[PDB]
Amino acid sequence: SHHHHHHSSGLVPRGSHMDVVIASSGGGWQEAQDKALWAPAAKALNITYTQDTFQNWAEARAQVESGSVTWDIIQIGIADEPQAKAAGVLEKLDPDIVNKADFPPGSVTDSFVANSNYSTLIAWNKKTYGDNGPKSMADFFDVKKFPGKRALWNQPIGMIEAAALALGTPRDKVYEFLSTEEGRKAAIAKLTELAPSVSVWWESGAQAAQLIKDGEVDMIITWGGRVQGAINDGANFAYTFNDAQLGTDGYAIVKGAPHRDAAMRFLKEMSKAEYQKDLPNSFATAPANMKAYDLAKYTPEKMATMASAPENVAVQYSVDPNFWAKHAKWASEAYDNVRL
Repeated sequence: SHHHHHHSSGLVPRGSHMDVVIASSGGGWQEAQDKALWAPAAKALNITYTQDTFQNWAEARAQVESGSVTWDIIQIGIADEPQAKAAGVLEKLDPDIVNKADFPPGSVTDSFVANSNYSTLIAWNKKTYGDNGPKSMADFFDVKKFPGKRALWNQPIGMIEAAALALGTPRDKVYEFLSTEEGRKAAIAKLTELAPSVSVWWESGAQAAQLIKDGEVDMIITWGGRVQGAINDGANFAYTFNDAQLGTDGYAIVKGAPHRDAAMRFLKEMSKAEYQKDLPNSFATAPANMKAYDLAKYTPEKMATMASAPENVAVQYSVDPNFWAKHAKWASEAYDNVRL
């Protein structure tokens, strides 16, 4: 070349050239994955690993584009999977890595294995409705049957789909309905028709949870763990997984990973039921491997709270990250107009 590829850090590298590099968001989530999945799976395989942190998948794209791939396994969201797969950032995983049958629909791809699941669900104020709150997207969108203050996300994901389900669309045909210009317009028109009754467009889960606590909303579509966290904090709220959107977090191996073969062994191992079952012990999440439930032995009351539980998976629809990859531009500006 015509420039330095490396610079003299008078430091002796701490790890080994056999250490698989695994990265996530840092903090408690990374400590939780490490204690539950990474450290036990590594001890089992008799391999070694090092931890790194990152805030966006685009950082891995930069490594691939530059030819400086230092990470092996990256912890991303299913939302980022179509974009990263199309950009040549992710390595295609081995066929037998996992059995899709052990995981909810759309949570496993040729370049992505899920580690956890969450839900965007309907919650309501018991002070307003008691036990008789909205128990579907149709009920949530009915200002005649259920009058009151609605709170929606300021982002369109899960919201346009809620409008489509409200229009009578079956859970399994949500993205078939939204595949046409006619269906997309109908869904936005439904949001507009409800817009006057929407008192708040919440920005973050921390804000959403504080609103549930303070009794400022009559009903809301937010993340389950925020609603459940606030019921535990003392909020007089109730909720349902009926018509909720099942979301996914997981792992991918970076294209040109220095320890590609070892990272593959490590990913196959940490996805096992025996490691997955310990993930909710330290963090408010649901394991993606449902075989983990044979191992957890939770109470019926505990089970009803889990996003990935068979009883709750059956009443949900999985997010289509490919739909959102294709229509993210239209959706944003169409939804922005509804809020304003």
